[PDB]
Amino acid sequence: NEEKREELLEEAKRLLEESLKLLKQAYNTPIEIDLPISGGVKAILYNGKVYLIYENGKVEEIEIPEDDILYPIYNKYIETLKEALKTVEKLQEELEELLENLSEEERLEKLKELAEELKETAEKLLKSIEEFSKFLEELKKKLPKNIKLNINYSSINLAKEAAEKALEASELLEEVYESSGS
Repeated sequence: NEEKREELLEEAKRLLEESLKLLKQAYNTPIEIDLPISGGVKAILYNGKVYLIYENGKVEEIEIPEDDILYPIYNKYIETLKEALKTVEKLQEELEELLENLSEEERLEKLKELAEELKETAEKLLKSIEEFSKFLEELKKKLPKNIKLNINYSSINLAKEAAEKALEASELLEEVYESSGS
């Protein structure tokens, strides 16, 4: 049955690599929003900064006051993504060290710890994603019928797929832990 455990562990490692990749891509991917009644201006959200890019090619970095409704939600999303990136990289390093390596029961405990932290991080990320998506959908509802907002959900979908892959890896690690501790 150790071969089954090996298959599950390597699948979890693969899913963790994929999760880290998708998380870095999501952090790199900016949130684009074609602002309305502005002469085809696009509001780009990148690294906690807001940029207006005009059709002619002008780009202005606009500082958003801490009081606007968008700043807190977007910053919470950014910070959750950043913290998830750090946590996932830490857990990846720990799982690699585990696979390389003392005490089988301690390794079972370590796998349980890894999976629990992975699950918590994935669920917090999904929670932040849901909050930000609800905010954006309400923002688009607060608009006239003719006026339409075209948002590029690339980063949000990347983050959601990454959180789901992390959850899958966590549940695979949990299967390993259960089938081994018993």
